[PDB]
Amino acid sequence: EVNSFSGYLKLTDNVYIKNADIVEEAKKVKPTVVVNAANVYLKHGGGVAGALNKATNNAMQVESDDYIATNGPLKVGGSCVLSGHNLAKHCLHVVGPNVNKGEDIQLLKSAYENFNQHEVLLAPLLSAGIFGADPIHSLRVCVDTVRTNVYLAVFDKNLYDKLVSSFLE
Ligand SMILES: CNC(=O)c1cccc(-c2cc3c(N[C@H](c4ccc5c(c4)S(=O)(=O)CCC5)C(C)C)ncnc3[nH]2)c1
Repeated sequence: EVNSFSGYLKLTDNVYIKNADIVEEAKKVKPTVVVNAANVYLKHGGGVAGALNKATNNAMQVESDDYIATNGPLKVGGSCVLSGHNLAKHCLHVVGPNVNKGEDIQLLKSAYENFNQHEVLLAPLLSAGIFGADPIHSLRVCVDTVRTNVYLAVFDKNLYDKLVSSFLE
């Protein structure tokens, strides 16, 4: 079966959310697109990006280095489409701003706008965790910006509960 997402909670007509590890979701669903929470040189050194790359046994990193060699780095707020390897048909590498490193939070809207080029996506909550954005704010930007069908996997039950309670106020 195609894009067989299970156990999500529908927030809006096109945004769904689950307490889950995006890696485990990608292995089980094999979505058309999985979003990586990338940086501009596509160096998948830790967190979500490191986990997705490890699940490909480093194939994603080798492919990413080849892309950067030919094309140069991405911009903050930008994206590129590469192979999804064993995780998906395609991986959409999206660079959200890292506000812990001084990048402008306004670029989070630009980052989510990249999702609109794909009908269905499995994605993490952009710029959350160690990128330093307020995760409640990131969910609001996602809801207001994404118009295609997005399935958010958030790997922390405490944060999941806080996000759902915020959405339902
Ligand atoms: C097999 N699994 C692993 O090897 C593994 C190991 C180690 C980690 C994971 C893993 C983490 C994680 C996740 N974290 C969220 C999150 C969202 C966005 C960003 C980050 C973190 S960041 O990496 O800190 C910076 C980039 C933006 C947290 C809860 C807010 N959300 C979904 N799926 C996840 N998976 C799997």
